[PDB]
Amino acid sequence: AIVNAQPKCNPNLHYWTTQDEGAAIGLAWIPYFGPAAEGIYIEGLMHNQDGLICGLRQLANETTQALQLFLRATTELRTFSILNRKAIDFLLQRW
Amino acid sequence: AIVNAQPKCNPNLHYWTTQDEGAAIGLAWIPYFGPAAEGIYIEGLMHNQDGLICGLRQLANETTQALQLFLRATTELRTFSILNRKAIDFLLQRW
Amino acid sequence: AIVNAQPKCNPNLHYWTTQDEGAAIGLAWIPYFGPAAEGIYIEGLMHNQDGLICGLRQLANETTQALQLFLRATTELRTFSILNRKAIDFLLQRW
Amino acid sequence: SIPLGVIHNSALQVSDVDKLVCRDKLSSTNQLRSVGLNLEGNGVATDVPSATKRWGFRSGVPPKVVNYEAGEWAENCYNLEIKKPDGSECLPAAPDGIRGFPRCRYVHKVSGTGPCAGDFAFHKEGAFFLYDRLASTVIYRGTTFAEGVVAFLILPQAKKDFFSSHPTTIRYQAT
Amino acid sequence: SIPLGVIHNSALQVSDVDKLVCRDKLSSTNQLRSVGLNLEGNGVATDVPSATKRWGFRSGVPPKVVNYEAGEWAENCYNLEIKKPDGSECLPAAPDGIRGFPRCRYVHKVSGTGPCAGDFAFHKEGAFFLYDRLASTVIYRGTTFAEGVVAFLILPQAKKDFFSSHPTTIRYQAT
Amino acid sequence: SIPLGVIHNSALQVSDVDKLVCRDKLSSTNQLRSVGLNLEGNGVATDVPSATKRWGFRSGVPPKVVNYEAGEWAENCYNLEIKKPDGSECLPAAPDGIRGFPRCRYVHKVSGTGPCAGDFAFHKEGAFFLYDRLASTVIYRGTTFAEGVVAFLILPQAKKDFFSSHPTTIRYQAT
Ligand SMILES: *[C@@H]1O[C@H](CO)[C@@H](O[C@@H]2O[C@H](CO)[C@@H](O[C@@H]3O[C@H](CO)[C@@H](O)[C@H](O)[C@@H]3O)[C@H](O)[C@H]2NC(C)=O)[C@H](O)[C@H]1NC(C)=O
Ligand SMILES: *[C@@H]1O[C@H](CO)[C@@H](O[C@@H]2O[C@H](CO)[C@@H](O[C@@H]3O[C@H](CO)[C@@H](O)[C@H](O)[C@@H]3O)[C@H](O)[C@H]2NC(C)=O)[C@H](O)[C@H]1NC(C)=O
Ligand SMILES: *[C@@H]1O[C@H](CO)[C@@H](O[C@@H]2O[C@H](CO)[C@@H](O[C@@H]3O[C@H](CO)[C@@H](O)[C@H](O)[C@@H]3O)[C@H](O)[C@H]2NC(C)=O)[C@H](O)[C@H]1NC(C)=O
Repeated sequence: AIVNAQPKCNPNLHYWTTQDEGAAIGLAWIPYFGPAAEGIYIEGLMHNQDGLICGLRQLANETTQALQLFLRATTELRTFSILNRKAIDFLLQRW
Repeated sequence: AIVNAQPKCNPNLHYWTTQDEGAAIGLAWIPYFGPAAEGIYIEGLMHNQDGLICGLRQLANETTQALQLFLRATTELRTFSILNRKAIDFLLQRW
Repeated sequence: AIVNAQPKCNPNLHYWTTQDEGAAIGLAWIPYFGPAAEGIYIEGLMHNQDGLICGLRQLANETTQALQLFLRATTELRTFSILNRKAIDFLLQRW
Repeated sequence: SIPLGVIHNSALQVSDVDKLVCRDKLSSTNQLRSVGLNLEGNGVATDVPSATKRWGFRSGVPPKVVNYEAGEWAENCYNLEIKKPDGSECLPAAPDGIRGFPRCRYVHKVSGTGPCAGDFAFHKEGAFFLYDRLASTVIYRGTTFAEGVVAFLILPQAKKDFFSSHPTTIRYQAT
Repeated sequence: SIPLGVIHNSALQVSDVDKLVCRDKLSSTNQLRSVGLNLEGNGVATDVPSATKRWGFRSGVPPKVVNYEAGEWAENCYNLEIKKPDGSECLPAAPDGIRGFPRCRYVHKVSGTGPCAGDFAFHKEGAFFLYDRLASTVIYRGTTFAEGVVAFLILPQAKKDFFSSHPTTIRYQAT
Repeated sequence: SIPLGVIHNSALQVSDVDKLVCRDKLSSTNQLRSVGLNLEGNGVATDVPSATKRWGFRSGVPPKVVNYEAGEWAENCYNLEIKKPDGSECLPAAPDGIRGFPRCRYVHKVSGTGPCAGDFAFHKEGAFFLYDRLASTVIYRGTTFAEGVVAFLILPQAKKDFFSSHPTTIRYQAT
């Protein structure tokens, strides 16, 4: 479906997502004892999966146009609801 | 259903609004090139359709009471989620 | 399911909450005439209903761990959407 | 218990979300809209002396703000820069994100030394103060506002959007 | 992963949204409620010398806040004004919206020249600090708070809401 | 009109919710994810003399921010402290919540005078500036950032999430 048009496309992807449901040890969940802001991330490598990573990069290059026109309209200084609205629109359309 | 009870109701309505999908003409979607805050609006006229405009004005007058009490309760300074809540409350009632 | 483990458990619960439904007396809904921030609450008592109150106190003690880790991940300074997310997750599971 | 309006065949009727039949189908989240209507269209007097008498000062109530997506042209809009006799500014400074009403044919700017007697200025009849797209219960210094009210609607599903049909200033003293 | 409680036949059970049978029928968004309960009910000591040992200073962890809608009466409540020896205020100033705990039978006002050696004050057992209807993980200057925790519930559907049934201070030095 | 990417059998395709048939069904809100990708993977030059030519100044456009949950490692990141010739700061101070990009293998500090001619610094090619887990359209002072774009996805349902699979600076003069 999606075809890469960029001059070069890096096939690897190192990520640093955060985790919301980690199995914290006894006292690590207390903020007074937990890790600093620089230690709440988890890291991994999606080795050599070119077929997906190349497509994922191209989709981002095409999503900028729609996303920025959307941000131009909203009054919110910080937006967090894009995914929730799409969840609601998924349910409503199943009518 | 709704009947106006206010003097000198205005029939016309010169609206303005922000188009969510945008124009997307060439490079105009990039904020460095896009229009200023005063130029993002579109406007028209719902000419002489007083049968609907008169109803809208009365509904707003009645909706004020419920809205004010709702804002009194919520502790958030700026409210954006009234419509989303009504979308969820619509789905939850359907089986 | 829940069983109290705390050294003591107070069976009564004098609660306060803010009502948003209904209509106020006369002009009381206008902010200029309405009560100050200290007078918008309503109060009651769940008299001697130990079998339920003891459960709430224990559930809150256990819910803290999951909630704290959730707040660590989120980058929003003030969170208001936990309940709405759970409403969406309820629907998506049985759509 | 915020009322929600439903439009079918260009007629308007009130409906709780519970009362909706399957006929008033709601299919997508872009059908829901909020509209802010100026109350100049309801026949109110709009000169400065009459408008000033409908704003009052109070203390002990925190401000609130709500969002509205569509609005109306205003024939008159106001801008306030009142001060206490000692030179202190009465009204709060505008928080980030509140700019001013986008469309006004005329803008009245009122500046004076009338004594305010509270923390914030409210509306004595319960109406909101309308800024660019944020409705507020309080007046902010130096920002144009239009008196109005807010309404919520479920718009009809159509190939053309509902909001697509047929597409000066003066200074006066105060005391 | 946040547990959610369900009430039926005046009994309480824990059931994530995954396990909800149709019997525990959620029908409207009014049923979902968040309740904040105080630690005083669980038997914790609350004299000032014992309370201050339960809060500590740290740096490198951003503060966070969460909303809670219903609460409980507090027999003991605390207000803090701590200064490091040079005279600088140690605790942060309250942001807009944070406000004192609504109901408090007795309020302990604590002030003194603490050796506070961190950026923020945290709870050493994981409990939140309850402000008005906002639960915070950090202490703020001059605003009353009560130690507590937050719970989430699915209330029963009824003609009368669940939360409608049966409708001084001391100054002490520190260091 | 924000596209969603749907993954099935390790293949990616564009599918808005309008045509999200049951064959690619959602089941829980934790499947939806937002990923922020860096431009350096698409072949853009990253040397400072070439990077600064893709940032420019403009006035009259409000800044905006959007949240993003997943990210990528950056081989090059930038930090800016530009000044007007009179000594004033050229860029806004970072608002609370912006903490800088968490993973940069190398960081460029650029600090020098420049004829700033606008309120804010934007991106000439529409890209975002990635701060921590917030994507912004404007450059803030003293905070590291990486140029990138945001994508939205519907992840596959599995016992092991899509993520968790297979688990230094120079200073440059300016003028
Ligand atoms: C998405 O990717 C495309 C490429 O696949 C990016 O297009 C690039 O856009 C820039 C800015 O318009 C182009 O620069 C211009 O190029 C010509 C030739 O040098 C010249 O007339 C101008 O001076 C200007 O530099 C660039 O050529 C173009 N790249 C390609 C390969 O055509 C696009 O910017 C990406 N979008 C986002 C949001 O990152
Ligand atoms: C919604 O519309 C109604 C009218 O349908 C507005 O009612 C107006 O309410 C004000 C007081 O809030 C009335 O003022 C009073 O009028 C009489 C004049 O003789 C006098 O007794 C008092 O001195 C006082 O000024 C006003 O008359 C009344 N308007 C009408 C046409 O009856 C109501 O304010 C609107 N609500 C909102 C939120 O805008
Ligand atoms: C939920 O309730 C439990 C049970 O009451 C609370 O457990 C309490 O946790 C604290 C902090 O770890 C324990 O303190 C420790 O106690 C001993 C001396 O008894 C000592 O080794 C340490 O210096 C420390 O002070 C406390 O004993 C424990 N209480 C009980 C009755 O076991 C827990 O804190 C509650 N959770 C929340 C979030 O409030």
